[PDB]
Amino acid sequence: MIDQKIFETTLNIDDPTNFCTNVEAHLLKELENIYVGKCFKNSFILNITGVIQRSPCFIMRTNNSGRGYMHVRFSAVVSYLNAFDLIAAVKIIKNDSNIILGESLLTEPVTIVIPSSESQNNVAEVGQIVPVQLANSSVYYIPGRQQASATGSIFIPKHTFSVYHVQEELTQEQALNLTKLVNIIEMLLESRSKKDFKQICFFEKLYYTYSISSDEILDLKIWKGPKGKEMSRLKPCNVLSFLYDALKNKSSSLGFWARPPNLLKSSPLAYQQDQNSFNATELPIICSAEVMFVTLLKEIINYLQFMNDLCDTFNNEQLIKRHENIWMLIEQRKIG
Amino acid sequence: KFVLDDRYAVASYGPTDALTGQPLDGKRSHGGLRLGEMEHWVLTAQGAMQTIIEKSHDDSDGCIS
Repeated sequence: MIDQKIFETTLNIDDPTNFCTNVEAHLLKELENIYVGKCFKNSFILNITGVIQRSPCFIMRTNNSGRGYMHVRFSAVVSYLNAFDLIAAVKIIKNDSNIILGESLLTEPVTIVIPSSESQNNVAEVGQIVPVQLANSSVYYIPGRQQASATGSIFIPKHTFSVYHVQEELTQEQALNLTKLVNIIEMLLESRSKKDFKQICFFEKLYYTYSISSDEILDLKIWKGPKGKEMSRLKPCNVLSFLYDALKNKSSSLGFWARPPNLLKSSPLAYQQDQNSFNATELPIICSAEVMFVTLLKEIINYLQFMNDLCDTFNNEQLIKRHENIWMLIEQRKIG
Repeated sequence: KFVLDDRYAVASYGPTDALTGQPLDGKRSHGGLRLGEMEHWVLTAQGAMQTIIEKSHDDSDGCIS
């Protein structure tokens, strides 16, 4: 996701005398011209925030030109894409020759290769914006390329889930590291609040594993959305409230944290079970509170961003008309 | 011994060795003249390093690796 990173490089200056007249402006211009819009150090550079440090404009010894060089350390905004990230807008340039691939249409350029093995991948047609989830493989940020390279498949909500066991109680003073992320999710939810609720409902029931047309809406001041199924009549807890409980310093972090497929993914709610009440598709992972909480927060942020991007990019009913066949793929795959 | 046979002058461009990339040896090959390690010692003693760059990098083999 969008993040702040610090790089350090060396810039060659062809005309040091003219360069030194306005060093800050010229350095910023050179950094923007060279690094913005390219993959560097496993990260895609979006813009240059500033120059943290720099060095005097030295003069090249080895060559006989008067050119100089400057060591510059700069802080920039970069986009890093993990595994399982959801990309709402992906245009398929060429679905042919038993290979598929599409380019992202968001703030983070990506070239995703979609295999022809899956039937859903074959069904998609060119010139069609089809939502996509990146595969478990890491994203390949080849240096110098203007877009990342990855492999993905059309997002089909999968029924298998995982259960996480917390053996260590809540980490103390790491709640601030978690709070850094609760801020990001809060910003995402504020952004989601602006757009219409009907489109959000449409996409949520499209991508809800257990499709519910009941129109029953769970209402949470930060988040509002159609309600799902109830498992064992258990009560989920809002992640934001539990994090806010950091002031109390007691949060019952040990309990098994899990989010069942019914529980809306964008919703901050998650179920806490003293025992393995949730069915374990895989043995509950033995992980610390840090690992779990970061994981759940990342998943919810990914889903919230997916939903906002879906609502924004499909803002036209006719585009939805074209992509209703993709919607039919998702609906046919959906079970309950 | 005739002066016309002994004299030699060469400009920037000419045949170059395939392996080291340096000018071919001697006048018979139409290549450059040699600045042995004694000439390099003398130039180093005089502190003439821009001259050394000009002769051993630009005029001789020189590359950005």
